[PDB]
Amino acid sequence: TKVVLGQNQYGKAEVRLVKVTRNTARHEIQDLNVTSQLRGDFEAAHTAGDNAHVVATDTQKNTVYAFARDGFATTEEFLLRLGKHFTEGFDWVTGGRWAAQQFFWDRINDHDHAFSRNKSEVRTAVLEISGSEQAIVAGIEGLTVLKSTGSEFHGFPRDKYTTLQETTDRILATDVSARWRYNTVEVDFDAVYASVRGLLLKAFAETHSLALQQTMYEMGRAVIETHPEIDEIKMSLPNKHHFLVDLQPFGQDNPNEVFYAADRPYGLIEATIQREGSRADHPIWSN
Amino acid sequence: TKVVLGQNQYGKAEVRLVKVTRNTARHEIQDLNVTSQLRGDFEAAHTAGDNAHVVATDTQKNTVYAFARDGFATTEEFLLRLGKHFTEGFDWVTGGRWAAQQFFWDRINDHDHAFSRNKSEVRTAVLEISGSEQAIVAGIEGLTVLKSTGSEFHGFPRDKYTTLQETTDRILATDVSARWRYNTVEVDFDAVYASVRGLLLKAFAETHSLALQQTMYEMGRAVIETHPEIDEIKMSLPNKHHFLVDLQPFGQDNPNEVFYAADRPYGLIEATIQREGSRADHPIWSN
Amino acid sequence: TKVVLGQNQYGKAEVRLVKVTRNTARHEIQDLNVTSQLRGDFEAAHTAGDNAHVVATDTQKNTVYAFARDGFATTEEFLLRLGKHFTEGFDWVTGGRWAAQQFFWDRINDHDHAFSRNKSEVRTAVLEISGSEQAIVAGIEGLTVLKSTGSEFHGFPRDKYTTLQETTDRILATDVSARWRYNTVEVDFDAVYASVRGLLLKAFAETHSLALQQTMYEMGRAVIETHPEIDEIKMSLPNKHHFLVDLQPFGQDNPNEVFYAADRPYGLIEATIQREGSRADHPIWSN
Amino acid sequence: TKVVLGQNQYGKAEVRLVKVTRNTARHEIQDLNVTSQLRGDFEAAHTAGDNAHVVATDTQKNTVYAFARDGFATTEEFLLRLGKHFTEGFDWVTGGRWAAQQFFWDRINDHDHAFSRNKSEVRTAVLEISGSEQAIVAGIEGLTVLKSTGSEFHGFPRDKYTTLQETTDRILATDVSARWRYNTVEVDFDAVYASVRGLLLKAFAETHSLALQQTMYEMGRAVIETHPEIDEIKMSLPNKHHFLVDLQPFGQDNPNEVFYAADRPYGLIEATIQREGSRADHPIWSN
Ligand SMILES: O=c1[nH]c(=O)c2nn[nH]c2[nH]1
Ligand SMILES: O=c1[nH]c(=O)c2nn[nH]c2[nH]1
Ligand SMILES: O=c1[nH]c(=O)c2nn[nH]c2[nH]1
Ligand SMILES: O=c1[nH]c(=O)c2nn[nH]c2[nH]1
Repeated sequence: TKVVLGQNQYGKAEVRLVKVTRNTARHEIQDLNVTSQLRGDFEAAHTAGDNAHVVATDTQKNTVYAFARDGFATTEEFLLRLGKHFTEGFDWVTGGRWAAQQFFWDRINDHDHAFSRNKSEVRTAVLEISGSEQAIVAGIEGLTVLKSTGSEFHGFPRDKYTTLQETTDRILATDVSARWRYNTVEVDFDAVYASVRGLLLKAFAETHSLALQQTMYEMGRAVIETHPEIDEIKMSLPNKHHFLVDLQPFGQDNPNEVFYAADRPYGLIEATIQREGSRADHPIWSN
Repeated sequence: TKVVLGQNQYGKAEVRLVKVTRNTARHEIQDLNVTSQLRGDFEAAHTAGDNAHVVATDTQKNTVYAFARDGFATTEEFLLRLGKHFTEGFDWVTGGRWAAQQFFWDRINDHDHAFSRNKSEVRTAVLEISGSEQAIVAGIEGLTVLKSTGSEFHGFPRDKYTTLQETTDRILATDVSARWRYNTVEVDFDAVYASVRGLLLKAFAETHSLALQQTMYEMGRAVIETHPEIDEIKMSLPNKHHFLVDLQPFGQDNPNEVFYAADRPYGLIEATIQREGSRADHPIWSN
Repeated sequence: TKVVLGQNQYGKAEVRLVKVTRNTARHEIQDLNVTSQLRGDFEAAHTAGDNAHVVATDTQKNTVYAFARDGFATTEEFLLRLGKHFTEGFDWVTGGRWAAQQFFWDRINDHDHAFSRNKSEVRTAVLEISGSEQAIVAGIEGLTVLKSTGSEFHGFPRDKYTTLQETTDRILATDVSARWRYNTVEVDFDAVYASVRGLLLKAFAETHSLALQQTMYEMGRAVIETHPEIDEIKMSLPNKHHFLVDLQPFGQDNPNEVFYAADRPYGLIEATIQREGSRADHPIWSN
Repeated sequence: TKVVLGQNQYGKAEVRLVKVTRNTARHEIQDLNVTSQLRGDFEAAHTAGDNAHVVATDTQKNTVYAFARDGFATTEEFLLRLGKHFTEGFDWVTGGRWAAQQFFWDRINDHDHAFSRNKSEVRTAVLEISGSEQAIVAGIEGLTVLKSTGSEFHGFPRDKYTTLQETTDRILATDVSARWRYNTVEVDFDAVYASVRGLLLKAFAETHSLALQQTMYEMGRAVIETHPEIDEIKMSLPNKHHFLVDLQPFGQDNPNEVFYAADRPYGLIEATIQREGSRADHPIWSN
């Protein structure tokens, strides 16, 4: 009967940007996929078609490239400039969400302006501004890792639908997807990302696993303990199954050597590892 | 300081199920992509690696196939059965999230047991249980639509970054991605899905659009006004830009006929249309 | 010692074109993904960097839109016009390959200028010109089909590595990818495409299958037998495995009802069905 | 006219294999995506549904895992064993096509049994046996490269549809996809792959490009000149357009710094660089 406009946001999504730094003969590359969305009073825009407040998505796009011209130290700095620009520049704009993916490049044999793409991981950054407060969630994804041993899984409940055999030696493979919320913008974003990444890899590799849930916890723990600027870290880890193939039918044995890597289904272990006391329901996770 | 385990869930994702109903010569096909994750007391599993509370992801998988044997009338019904089984079947399991995608099939010339997949859209359903609380969200996705005319965009702000030219005749294309929350479990899930689908399509086509935002408001308004069982509908619509090519350099005009369909970037207009007085932020939207 | 430039071709790939026909209120849509590549004398371009013979890929792109202004009856007519233009327009250009994917759209409730995308199949066309001769291969792909019964596979040899069990009732699912070469350009492209599509569906559905190889064969024979303008048809059909799940461990039987749809690996059955006495090594299949 | 069965092949595609070598504490990882198809007399299987000659695809799959148990020095060596097995093992099987994608892994901090995926490239191998002949084509793909300068494109023809402007400084970006055919199986497969790779990257980075065509020619020539065992190298290089954004409308210049990385369309420059007098139509290039 009575309809009302609820939460809403709009902008330009996936603006691919490449910024070359060449004031010297030693060129640098910054490759981003930027998304800009504004929040505020767009009541008339939706219910009436009154675009008076609608800052064109096309215009948000231009702004991205226009700002890019000036250069940026980090992806987070670039995003902070955009968010500040749209919120302060417009009355009806009370905040928004600004995200970006960062793609890495490696010099080809230390060449000054020749590079090859490093596709082993993708860095993420998300800025959400709400009136007077703002927040930044950095992250990493697409980083596949695997232990060929040093992992077991047993002691789990056995109901009438349970057929999984316990084991003390299996492969543990997953795709590292983690995002951590900063409790301050005053952060050396590049140094932290590098450190967090190292901590994640280290924890995953050195922890004798009794379960993916356990490994993820240790991973989240190493980060929280190391960076005070980080309140919480959320991770989503798929248990990419590697089934030890049965070779007895062929007169052979399989001493944990030959595996079949199945695509689907896969186990999905997810959890938030937070700092005691820190918030437990930040609006930035609402997306 | 002190590290703590916050929110967390685990289970089996993307279990591909195909249920054939063949008690009669007229076979029926049900195609699903099912994901099952449990919520509860998994503290020890994460902190100490004690899996006494860890119902194997493999077991959740086996349960889906086992329960499929008995058949099911609707996707939502199927998910409801799994949710209650796990929550009730284990005391440390206080809830969870069970979602699925439903893929459609059409008979090959009305053949009794020969079909071809209809890929024009994908139906979704998500069930979330929190103690005694049960919430279901159904939706549609991958349904691309386009208006060759009956769409305009003008009256928007113009700053030093605005280049977009006002227009009273342009193409409006998008991928319909919608999800609505049911306020009751007693719903004719299939009838309502078809209805809502028709309402979204009808509103998209018939509304003389003055902005994607307006078309979306009308699409949702139609849904709420028609279905008492729905408290809100969320839509994420990309403005898939079709650029009218400039052929004047070659001496030809382009009477809104020849277009270049860009991939990225694209505008992304999102909004929530709800029944007045309905809950503002149900937890199911957090996932 | 002596390095040589062999086969080569270049151009613009994936030019997304949308042509709206609106001489009346009843609008029509033509959606294409065009790829144009030229062949001829480009020796100097590769060996010396002399671009005098290089009709820019950008130019080929502009040419697609420019020609699009005049409209076209079919996708094949459009490709024929392009190839002709590039081969006759440039002395050193002696040939090329012009391909296109055609995307289908359906009217939203018979609306005059609002449509929804039909993603159940994709039509393709390829034109190859070599000197004074030209050949056209049309096709369909992405059309997924499945028989819930009417399929068996037994009588295969057995060796020490064989474990597959015989069957007289299984699911037979595949993705229809078919490409047929015309032996003349004087063809009703649209009607033949609709016909072939129909013949492939009917043969797949009605043939009681003793193997995917046998089914694919009947599908090809029907095409060759029905259309004189077709010298040969090639098909690539994956055997999309649907494993009848073993429910015995859970105290249940599975009367051919519950299946697991595995992604990989999959059987891949391919063959060429030709008219007796027709070329078997046509260049168009090489590229 | 009468219908006939032309060229044909069948087998199991994309069998995902992971071979862990753990005779010592220093584990090794081989990760492949294998496809095996057979060629020979399968007339009866297609025309009659007589499967006596049909070595089950499931069986081909089993053989892959069984052979993997014995380990293999290289991907090529692995395909050769499979190929000889099926051709020599069955009188009616006269040949076939075996292919594989090899995925790379790097140790985590030189850890003995923990690794992370190097997704920056994918190695490929294809074996085709025709009687006693064994043809091997090795290749690389997914290797994205870019030059921020040292690339120009001018001197091209300006026909009635040419608007592209001449330039002496632009970004040159592509996805290195290359495949080279060995004239002998007596090859240190791993060493040549590393060399070839090095050669392709070097020629790309170090050549002052006057056109993608020129760059590609030098890449291929360096390979043909360096390795006597390679008869030819084919390359398919997309010109991934990075458009220098026009910021003048915003009162700023853009000294080759701010770019827009467009997805489609894109230039596609392909060519074959061979040893003078070598075969130019090897069957292996048709699949
Ligand atoms: O690490 C694991 N966690 C789980 O929850 C699980 N279920 N099956 N195997 C498993 N492995
Ligand atoms: O419908 C539209 N809404 C927007 O917000 C927008 N921005 N540019 N074009 C647009 N079109
Ligand atoms: O390197 C290039 N080769 C081409 O053929 C071309 N066409 N446009 N730009 C181009 N760049
Ligand atoms: O139809 C089939 N064809 C084959 O070649 C095969 N191999 N295993 N199962 C099979 N089924």
